[PDB]
Amino acid sequence: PDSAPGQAAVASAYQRFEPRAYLRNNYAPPRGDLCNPNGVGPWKLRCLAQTFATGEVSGRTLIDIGSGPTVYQLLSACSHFEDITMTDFLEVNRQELGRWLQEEPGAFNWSMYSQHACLIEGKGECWQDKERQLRARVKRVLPIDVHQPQPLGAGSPAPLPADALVSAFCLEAVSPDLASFQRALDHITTLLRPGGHLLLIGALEESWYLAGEARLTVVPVSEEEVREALVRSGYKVRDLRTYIMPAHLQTGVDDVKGVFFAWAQKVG
Amino acid sequence: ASAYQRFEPRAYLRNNYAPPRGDLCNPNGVGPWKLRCLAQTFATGEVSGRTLIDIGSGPTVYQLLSACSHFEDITMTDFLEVNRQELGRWLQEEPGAFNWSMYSQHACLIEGKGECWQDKERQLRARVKRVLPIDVHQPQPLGAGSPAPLPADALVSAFCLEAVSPDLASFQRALDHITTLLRPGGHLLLIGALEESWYLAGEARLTVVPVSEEEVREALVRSGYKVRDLRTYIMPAHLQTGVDDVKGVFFAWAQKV
Ligand SMILES: Nc1ncnc2c1ncn2[C@@H]1O[C@H](CSCC[C@H](N)C(=O)O)[C@@H](O)[C@H]1O
Ligand SMILES: Nc1ncnc2c1ncn2[C@@H]1O[C@H](CSCC[C@H](N)C(=O)O)[C@@H](O)[C@H]1O
Ligand SMILES: Clc1ccc2[nH]cnc2c1
Ligand SMILES: Clc1ccc2[nH]cnc2c1
Repeated sequence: PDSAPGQAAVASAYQRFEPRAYLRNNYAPPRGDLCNPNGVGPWKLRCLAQTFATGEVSGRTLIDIGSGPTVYQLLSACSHFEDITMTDFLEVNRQELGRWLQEEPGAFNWSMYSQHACLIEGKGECWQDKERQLRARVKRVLPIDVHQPQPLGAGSPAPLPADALVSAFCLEAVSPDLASFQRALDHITTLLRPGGHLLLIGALEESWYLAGEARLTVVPVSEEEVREALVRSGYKVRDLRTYIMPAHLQTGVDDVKGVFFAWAQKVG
Repeated sequence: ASAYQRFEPRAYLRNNYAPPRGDLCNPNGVGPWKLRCLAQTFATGEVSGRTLIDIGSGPTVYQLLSACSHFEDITMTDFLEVNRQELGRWLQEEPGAFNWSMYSQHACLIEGKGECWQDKERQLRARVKRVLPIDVHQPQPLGAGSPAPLPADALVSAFCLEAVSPDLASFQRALDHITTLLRPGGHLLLIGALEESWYLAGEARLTVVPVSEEEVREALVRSGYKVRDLRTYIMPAHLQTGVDDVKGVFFAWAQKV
């Protein structure tokens, strides 16, 4: 009935979130081994690329929701949108992205990811061009709280409404339970134009994951629960696919059983 | 021969395989053209077999990137000790090895089989069995009883012959010599400079025989080849860099009759 406590537990916990430990855990090998095609890294990139390759998802503006310190989620996207907004709750994540944007050395190195995207998009693009294009198309990096009814604040910088939304491993990772999840989904939906698209990626049946000192709580959701929430928010589900986590990628960083990918189109 | 004694491998790599000639991002550059020729040729599935030899490899490996998934036993060669050492460093992942990874990535891009560049390099490294001395001026260019499995099912050679040959006839004999290493029905992929006469490798100033496409064709024919394919890349102004006077590059696919 009342959300404050749960939300406050969530904000408290993320106060200990360590971005480098998160990157190492989920984006360095073995999870970051893009050489095995049966691995989660290549499956993620594939979903994005295949989705954008339909040409059916385009426009001027895009908002990435809960970017964290990662950019892979925008590699295939950046060729289809002039204007990209990145976002995160945590300043320390916003700074991490700042470092990649300034092309500093001390930044996380996404080049294997960039190269792989270029590889599977099959336009023969070099990875440096791809990266240079993402850095150009990222127009701002903003604070976000998906629990607020206006997740970006009032009269925010972001072009509203966006033609498309991307969100990866955010909603379920910051929502104490399924009702919270649903509301978060409902809040971000106010940012998308009617007829626009949402690409949603996340963890299935996950209850915790590590990010350094911080052990964080996740609402474990199923595919059927994700579909239902999407429908319940005013979306037509165009695609919902599931990746089952192989034992060898279950590393003790979380209890994730699998990953879901959703392409949904806002009805209107 | 004495001219090749002053030959600095890093200065050659830097002059030809680093920017601008080594920027693989523009598809109109000489780098991408070369890899495209190699890749396209192997993708035909007609250049196949068990053993292959690369003639005058110098300190470079790119010429085998697409090849290496078609031949389980690979032999690399060069006249100079220093080049053989520079190859060693990259094969053995040693310190101060040249970084070929942009080229690996591009072969993977071009071949379009969704391969990661690390697997490509791994396979190449595994399939190169030996790096041997060679002198194409010799009738048996490899010497008497070489470690190399002869005759080979195929041959590669890039920028070697025209660059070790004073004139057309010295060039034609060199071709005749290496052609003896190639099993009849075998395949030659030959790449070289068009109408070039000199190029620099650090302190070394090397002499080259200026050859034309028609000259290259006639030579392969006279050596006993059926020219399956012969293409030319004209050298753009922006890639004419003071390190030589190459006018174009040629790629030849030939098959010993
Ligand atoms: N109340 C809130 N509203 C929106 N984002 C939040 C939030 N609380 C935490 N986050 C962000 O949720 C992210 C989960 S990590 C996901 C990182 C990136 N999307 C990738 O795909 O891996 C963290 O960056 C965290 O800071
Ligand atoms: N008499 C000879 N017989 C065989 N190779 C020779 C030779 N004299 C010089 N070479 C080698 O010919 C090479 C020319 S340059 C290296 C070409 C390399 N394959 C690439 O594609 O760039 C040098 O490595 C040089 O040392
Ligand atoms: Cl397997 C996997 C991949 C990425 C993730 N981000 C958060 N949890 C994850 C789990
Ligand atoms: Cl443009 C170019 C590329 C490779 C070469 N090797 C010898 N001369 C060259 C010239």
